[PDB]
Amino acid sequence: MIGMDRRSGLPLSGLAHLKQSVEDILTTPLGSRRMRPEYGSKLRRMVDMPVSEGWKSAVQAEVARSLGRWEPRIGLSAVRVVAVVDGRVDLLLSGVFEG
Amino acid sequence: DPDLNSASQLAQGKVYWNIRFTDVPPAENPNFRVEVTDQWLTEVLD
Repeated sequence: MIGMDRRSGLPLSGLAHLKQSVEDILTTPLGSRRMRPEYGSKLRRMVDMPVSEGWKSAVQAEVARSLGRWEPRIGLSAVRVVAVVDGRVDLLLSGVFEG
Repeated sequence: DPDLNSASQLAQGKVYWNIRFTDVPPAENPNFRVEVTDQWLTEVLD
């Protein structure tokens, strides 16, 4: 599939089109799109929730949900919480490459 | 008492016993020291 780049308008198909779709999904909220209230992620609503073992069960679900809905060309490998520094939660998201 | 029970003290009838003990002191100041440690902050990883 051939799409356009977000900045600079360039037609890129494989590498950055798969990256500009996933990295947008993690920070786009629900209801921000016009007439599409189910596109986006609950990750903007996961801010200031307490970091529990049931919270990681939700983020690994919402990564698998919001990318499983609207990005079928990405196979998710692992969403591991690797560091809690100063309230900042480091979640490693290693994704496979297709095409 | 191995010291005060001498040969001459026992020859007068004096015989000594030591009863050392500790009483139970009333806990007039129970101190609590609360500390927010980040030691278990690395426990949220899985």
